Amino acid sequence: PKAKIVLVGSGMIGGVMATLIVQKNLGDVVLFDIVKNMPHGKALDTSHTNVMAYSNCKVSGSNTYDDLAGSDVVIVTAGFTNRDDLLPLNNKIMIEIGGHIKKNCPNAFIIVVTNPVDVMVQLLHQHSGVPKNKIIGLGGVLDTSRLKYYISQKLNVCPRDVNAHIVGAHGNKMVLLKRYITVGGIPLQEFINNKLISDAELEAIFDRTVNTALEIVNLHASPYVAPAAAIIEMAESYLKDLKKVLICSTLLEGQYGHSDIFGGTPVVLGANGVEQVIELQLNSEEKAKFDEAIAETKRMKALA
Amino acid sequence: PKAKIVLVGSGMIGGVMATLIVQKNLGDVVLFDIVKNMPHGKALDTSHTNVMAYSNCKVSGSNTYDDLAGSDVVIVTAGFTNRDDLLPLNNKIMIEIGGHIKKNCPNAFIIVVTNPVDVMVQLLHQHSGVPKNKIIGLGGVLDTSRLKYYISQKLNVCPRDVNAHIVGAHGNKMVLLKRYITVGGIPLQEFINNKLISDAELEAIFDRTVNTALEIVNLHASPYVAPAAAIIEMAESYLKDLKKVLICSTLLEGQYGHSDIFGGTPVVLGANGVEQVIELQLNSEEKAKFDEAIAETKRMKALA
Amino acid sequence: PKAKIVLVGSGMIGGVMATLIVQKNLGDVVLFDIVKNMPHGKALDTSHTNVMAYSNCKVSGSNTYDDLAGSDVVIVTAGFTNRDDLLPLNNKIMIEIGGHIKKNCPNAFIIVVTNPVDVMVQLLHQHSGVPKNKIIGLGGVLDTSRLKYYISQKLNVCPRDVNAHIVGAHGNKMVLLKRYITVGGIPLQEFINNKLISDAELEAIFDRTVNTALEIVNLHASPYVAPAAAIIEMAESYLKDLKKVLICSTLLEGQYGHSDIFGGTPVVLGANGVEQVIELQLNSEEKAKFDEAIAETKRMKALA
Amino acid sequence: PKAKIVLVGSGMIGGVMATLIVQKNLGDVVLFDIVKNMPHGKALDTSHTNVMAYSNCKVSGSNTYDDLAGSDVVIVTAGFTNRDDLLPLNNKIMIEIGGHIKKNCPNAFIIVVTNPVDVMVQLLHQHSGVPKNKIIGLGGVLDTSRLKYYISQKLNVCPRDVNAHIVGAHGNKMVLLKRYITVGGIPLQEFINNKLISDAELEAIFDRTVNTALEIVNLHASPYVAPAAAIIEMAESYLKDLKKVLICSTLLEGQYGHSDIFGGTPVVLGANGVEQVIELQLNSEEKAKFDEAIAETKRMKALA
Repeated sequence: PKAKIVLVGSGMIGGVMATLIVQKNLGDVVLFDIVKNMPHGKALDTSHTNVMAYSNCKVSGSNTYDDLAGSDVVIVTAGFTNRDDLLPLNNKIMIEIGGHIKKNCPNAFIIVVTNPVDVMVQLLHQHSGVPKNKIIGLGGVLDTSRLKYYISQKLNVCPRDVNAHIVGAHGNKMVLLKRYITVGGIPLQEFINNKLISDAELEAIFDRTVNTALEIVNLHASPYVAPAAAIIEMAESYLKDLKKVLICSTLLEGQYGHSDIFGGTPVVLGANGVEQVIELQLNSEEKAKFDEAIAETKRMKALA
Repeated sequence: PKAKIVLVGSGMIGGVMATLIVQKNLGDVVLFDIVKNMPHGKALDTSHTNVMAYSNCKVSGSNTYDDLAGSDVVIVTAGFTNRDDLLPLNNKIMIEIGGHIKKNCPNAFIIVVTNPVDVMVQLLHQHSGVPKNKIIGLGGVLDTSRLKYYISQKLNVCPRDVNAHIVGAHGNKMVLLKRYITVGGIPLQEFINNKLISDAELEAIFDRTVNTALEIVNLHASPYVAPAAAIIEMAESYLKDLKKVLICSTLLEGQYGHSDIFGGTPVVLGANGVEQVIELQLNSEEKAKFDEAIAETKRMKALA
Repeated sequence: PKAKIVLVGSGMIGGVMATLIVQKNLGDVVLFDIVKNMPHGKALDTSHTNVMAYSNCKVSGSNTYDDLAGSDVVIVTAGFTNRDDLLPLNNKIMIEIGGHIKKNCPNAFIIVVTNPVDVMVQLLHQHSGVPKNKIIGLGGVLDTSRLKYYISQKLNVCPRDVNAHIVGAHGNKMVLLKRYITVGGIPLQEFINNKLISDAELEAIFDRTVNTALEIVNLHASPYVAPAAAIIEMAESYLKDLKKVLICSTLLEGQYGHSDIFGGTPVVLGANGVEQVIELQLNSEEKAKFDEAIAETKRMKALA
Repeated sequence: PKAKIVLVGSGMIGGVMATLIVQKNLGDVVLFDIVKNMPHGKALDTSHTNVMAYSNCKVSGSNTYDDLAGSDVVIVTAGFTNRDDLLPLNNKIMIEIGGHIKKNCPNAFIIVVTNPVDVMVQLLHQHSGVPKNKIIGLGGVLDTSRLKYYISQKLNVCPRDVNAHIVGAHGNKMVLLKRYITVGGIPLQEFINNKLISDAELEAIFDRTVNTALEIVNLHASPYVAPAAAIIEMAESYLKDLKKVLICSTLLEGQYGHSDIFGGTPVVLGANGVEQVIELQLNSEEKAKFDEAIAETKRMKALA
């Protein structure tokens, strides 16, 4: 019957995801964490919103890895966050989690959030043994939400009506594709030609998109709501078989001249997991930038 | 408090609109019609769905034009449907309705559905005296829903993820812009280059889009659900101040080289009605087609 | 993946159900009917609302009974509508439909609408061979929606906040239980004691509830929106495993002193179909009325 | 146009409320707090979910009280949390906030969360000068959500289908009314008679309801999701004119033999704020308990 969604890590992102799953009645939720009892407390709190939301999703905490058994969807946020130093430690967490996925829920659809996400997703893919269409990493949905939002406020249009592509990787080497931005399905260049938005404003918006997490932390907060909603958009596309075109970290098998590595690109998410991998027909200049993102991913992969 | 939505015409489209307004809790509804008591029957039926939908919208019928008083939104579907012969008769209906709008609800936001919509909308604009940003006609949201749906089924992606533009007019001279079709924000030409869809399939989809109403009637049905949902998407964008980019019939003041006439183009719909009129930067070939659509509109305008 | 919902009968109720399923993204829909091509026309129209609704449900028509194969949910509205004369004819339709359910989708959850529903549901249960927890008839959700709505308008409270029970059967012998009416969970008698509503107003509301279909038809309309939304509330409770307490026609095995017959009572609808049959602890006066409803059901059963 | 919702206090409850308002597209949000820049960080994060949620709500932070100007709805969570010692300090915060409400948004609808809520709500009512129908305190929606949820899990029914009343005050002296609990509109005593639930289980559920916040904190968490969703259910009932029957802290003018004090009771919330105050017809035993709750409120009022 209902989907079982196990959230491996019950921190701030985990809490908002659980909240949103009950709001949308997506399925039973398990808030798993290594910290004793905390996930039970959050689960209990969150379970009462079933009344207000008119839903019927069980929300429970867990301090045991075998509660992954029966998982339809597994969302990994667990991990430590000399950033390079944390690579091996987080690799160890992916290993342990991957062994339990292979044993307890080999058919689950896996979403990795732990940073560097393009690295951690491939590690978990390797340690869990799941098919390449059943594991993705969060990146482009979150990154493009900022880009799309900022442009929509300049243009005074509904945020969803702006569409944009950010590829290669999550993080500071993300590749923003100015050429692939649209507003109500209309190329953004038309709005630049009409002076509704300038290139210089768009340049500032790009830098702000790239540095948004830093901007939030400099304001004495931490990004967890947008990330959680972006993760749930991806999870919901799988569970409801929406087949939405969402930019995620996925195994590259030749696209962009790249193989044996995970990178961000538009994919189609449906009941079969990653049903399609869409390769944008980038020019040599966008390609060069894509290469830089992949190289940084490889560099960090080599230290894990 | 709640918005008051008066539906002038309580036929099949009127019935589905009332259904959808209660489903979405948009506002109180008045089902108005010249036919005695029928709108009361439909309203009564529809009023009970408040229980199932968890909403609180009053739904009442009306056989009196002064029930337009206080209208926030007015949706006109009333009219007869030698098609040219009906022009003057439907003009007479717009006149009568327009006099009551001027008198009873001059500040209402008006959506005209009655065909030929690009003609009837301008007539009602003239007889009602409302500002040009407060009256639009249904066209492109409905026409592009077919185009977007058909392409999404070939491509196996979520229907909303395909975006397309159909301009000029509603009806057989609608202008389909192949160049402005995107899939997940990605130009459709990329999918044609990749052989995921061919030009010949797209040619068949275009003809099917243009002839969809005829196709439904040849199948012994009549199009009323899609039209109703498209009308409600437009009405909801106004009421909730969504500022969605929606293609509607609106007064052209120079765009595309055209003035003093209504034609379909992407507009932004928010709390100020038509907040923006977006002029696509068409080439001479798309422009020529746009001209043909406007000329047919003018031809029928001259017979009303 | 997605649920497959087959609507056996593609008339007015069928059309609104298909509309609501796409609105709520419930599953793929098959509009089946004996009439050539009409279900194809309605399906086509309805399929375009996927764009406006942000959903991804396939909507197709069918003139073939084997399209029931794979059905998760089957909703029967097909039938002719000297009312006693139609009993055998509608029994013949249930027979034919029941043989195809047994052959094509024996594990489907079945909702019968065809009138007299308490009769037709048992007939289809017998001819289809499905388990008693997998077949129900529409009655109390629809009947109580009117009662709950009318009281909420007198009391000026949200319609869903009024709860009421109507049992025994659908139709003119429905049993309205004044004692089981609540407002925000508070006994209705308190509001009568406070003079917020009188017994005489409630008496008029009861008669109006019983005669609502007649009232709609006397107003030159026909009840199909409320029935459709009530059917979808029931279907959605099954599909999403909501476990909502909904009053439906179900097999009585001793409740109310009655066996081997279908009658309306509160049931719990979840992933296991009818998970619970709730027997209200009626007094002898409510019981007598319940008996009269069952006797009329038996009388019509004997003529089929 | 859109409602302006000012959240005075941008902590954990404030963050979830902002999240839920964008999810439901309720209106523009201001996250106000005395802490420098933090509300800006949370607002920024939360603003990006407009893309994922298909909504268009502005979300901004504020460190200035005059941003209350134009507020339609104001939700107060600000305050320190020898508990008696904090009374005067929180009274000082209500004073300051109340002066700004009177000056900047005298027509706003106010929801107070700060504890002891039944005390703080009356203080803010007095310092802000707003009409008694325009200020309420959070209590019963939150408290009954636990009670309703726990019973629904024992009974295996949808959480919303259980309705219950907790009155008098929020906090340890809350009055749980066993007599006013229903399941699908059916008295809970019927389920006790049928042995579906026992009195002893219900006794444990009552104690758990009363001690839920303590239970969450003993589990190393803190209650903020349920409280936030309960606050939003109340705010949404006002904004959308739902007229839902919700138990809130409101000015008592004679009900239950009590005056000049705020206490929890079912109220109707619509566009006119508190449209109705429903007085339950309690017996002398429930009344005695209600008195104890009011006395504790008065005791703490006298120390502020």
